[PDB]
Amino acid sequence: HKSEVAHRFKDLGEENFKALVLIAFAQYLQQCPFEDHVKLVNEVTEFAKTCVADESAENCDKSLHTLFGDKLCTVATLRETYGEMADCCAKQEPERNECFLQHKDDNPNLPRLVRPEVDVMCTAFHDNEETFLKKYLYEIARRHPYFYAPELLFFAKRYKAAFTECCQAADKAACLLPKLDELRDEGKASSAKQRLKCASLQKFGERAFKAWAVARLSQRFPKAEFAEVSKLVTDLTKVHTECCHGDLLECADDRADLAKYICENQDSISSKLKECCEKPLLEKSHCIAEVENDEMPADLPSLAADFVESKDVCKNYAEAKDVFLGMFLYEYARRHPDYSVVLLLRLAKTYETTLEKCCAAADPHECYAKVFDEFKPLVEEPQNLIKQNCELFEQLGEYKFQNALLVRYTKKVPQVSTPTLVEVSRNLGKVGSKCCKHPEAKRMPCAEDYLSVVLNQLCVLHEKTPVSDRVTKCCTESLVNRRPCFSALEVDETYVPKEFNAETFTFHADICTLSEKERQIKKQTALVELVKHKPKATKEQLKAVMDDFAAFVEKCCKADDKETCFAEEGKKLVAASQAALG
Ligand SMILES: CC(=O)C[C@H](c1ccccc1)c1c(O)c2ccccc2oc1=O
Ligand SMILES: CCCCCCCCCCCCCC(=O)O
Ligand SMILES: CCCCCCCCCCCCCC(=O)O
Ligand SMILES: CCCCCCCCCCCCCC(=O)O
Ligand SMILES: CCCCCCCCCCCCCC(=O)O
Ligand SMILES: CCCCCCCCCCCCCC(=O)O
Ligand SMILES: CCCCCCCCCCCCCC(=O)O
Repeated sequence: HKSEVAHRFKDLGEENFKALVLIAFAQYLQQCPFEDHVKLVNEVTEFAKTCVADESAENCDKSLHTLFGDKLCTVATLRETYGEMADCCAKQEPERNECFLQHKDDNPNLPRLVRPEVDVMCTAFHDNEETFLKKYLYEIARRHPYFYAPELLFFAKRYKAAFTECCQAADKAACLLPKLDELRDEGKASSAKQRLKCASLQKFGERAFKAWAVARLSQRFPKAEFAEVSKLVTDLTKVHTECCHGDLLECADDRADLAKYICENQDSISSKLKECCEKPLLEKSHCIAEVENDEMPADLPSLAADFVESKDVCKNYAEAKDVFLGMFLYEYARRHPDYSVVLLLRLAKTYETTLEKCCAAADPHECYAKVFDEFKPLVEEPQNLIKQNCELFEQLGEYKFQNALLVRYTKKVPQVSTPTLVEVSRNLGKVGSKCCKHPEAKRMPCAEDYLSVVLNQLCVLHEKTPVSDRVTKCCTESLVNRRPCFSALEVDETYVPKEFNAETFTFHADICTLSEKERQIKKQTALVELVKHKPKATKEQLKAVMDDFAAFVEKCCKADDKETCFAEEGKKLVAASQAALG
């Protein structure tokens, strides 16, 4: 139209508009105080109301970037607090915004956000609901400069909902706490996937990304024509390139147009897009990106017809390699919603290696005639891992299951830091209780989703303070061999056991007076240290000690003079245990 703000204000709503503007400013001016951002918000909202009333009013013709950039340069302490960034204000708009993007500190040094007591939170919420939500919308956004703004809004509303429901509940904490812990994890996971998708698009390039997308989109929209999926994969590539660059406005419009395109062609893509297409602007694309897989056509041919048997396969492949390979993916992915995306990529990659060496020899048709038998071991490997590990988790519980993984991984990379091992294992455990809950049909996709962030988390840490070549190998390998590389790690035969430290195995009464989470972590910590000291301990020998300890604790956290029990009996435990572990 004639006025951008006016238009955005109208099909967004005053409430949503003010929240997004706050997020946007908090993501650039990460150092300014809350009271300051609220003022800017009010000022931009007022200005916006002016344009809604009269599209010809002053400045209402200016573009969003221009308007956004002029207000940013308004801040007086800009140069004194942000330094270089202030020199951005000296350039012509096109470069000005580009300049601002370059200075968006992805990770500032702000104190960790501490969760206050349920009672102080609930009371604050009742006293002033609005500033309570905005204050935290602000604290989160400033710490996560690249989190796509609208999604952050979606999390804000889920937090408001948890307070509404829980602050009225009889037992506040039993209600609110678990919901908040739930929100945090999903929030941190969403943030990790976002950063990951951008990282991958930079390291491995466009082709790899497009392949991941074709597979993913084909499972989702199995009824769509290949030309339709290619079309969407193309736009999705543009969309994420821009969104990764960090330009919110640019990102938002590309996503909007795409969401618009999909809904208008709704019948030619998926039947399950009905709901999502009914929702308002702000929510369309979010919904679509999360929609359930549609049902695959009941009448689908065998892949071997067009990709193995049919002579002249090499003719179609040489005609246009990636297109053909893309069609392979499309066809294979839409018949297998139960496969993880990387598995599909492994299959596609195997096919490529085959067609490459087979199309350059005597009788092609017979060289690549087998290929589908190449897939079997590839498909079964992740499947066996899934059932083996889920069975085990059903036997032991989440906690005792975490302990098993703990012993297994400490033995494979004893060089890693204990607190790192404890965290990684605990998270591997969660993926276990989250995913083993699903029918075998939705398991592999479930693990892939969660395992991808945990493995990326693991790598980043390790990147900071490297400790094992093996870990570095897997972490720098192709994103398709990442998990398989960690799966292939074997017990470290080299490792020289840590020498005994009396303290490391000394326990007091505090452990009795602690919470579940903290008790476990205390126990789990001693367990990693144990294995590092005697890495040759048998699952049996080890289980023997864990049983004595299990009791030992009990005996002392139920005995009169606890101070000495943990000291007299502790002497015994440690001494005996060492005797049994040689
Ligand atoms: C994590 C996801 O599976 C999101 C999905 C996707 C598919 C292929 C490559 C990357 C991401 C996805 C979107 O990011 C999206 C954004 C705007 C509009 C529609 C969208 O649809 C989608 O399926
Ligand atoms: C999350 C975006 C919306 C802001 C509302 C958050 C309100 C809950 C406050 C708790 C946040 C502290 C994070 C944590 O759980 O450790
Ligand atoms: C438009 C179609 C583009 C898709 C290209 C298909 C390529 C399949 C190869 C598998 C990719 C594995 C990733 C990699 O090795 O880089
Ligand atoms: C200075 C004007 C600030 C305007 C704030 C940006 C507008 C956000 C619109 C996002 C629309 C949702 C699109 C989508 O992701 O599906
Ligand atoms: C499923 C819960 C158990 C936790 C252990 C994860 C086991 C799944 C491993 C398979 C990973 C699928 C991704 C891939 O294809 O490599
Ligand atoms: C904290 C560093 C220790 C590294 C632990 C490796 C993480 C294991 C992830 C691989 C999951 C597949 C399960 C398996 O095959 O073992
Ligand atoms: C040689 C030192 C002997 C002491 C060993 C301490 C035992 C550490 C493992 C504790 C974990 C037990 C598992 C549990 O019951 O939760």
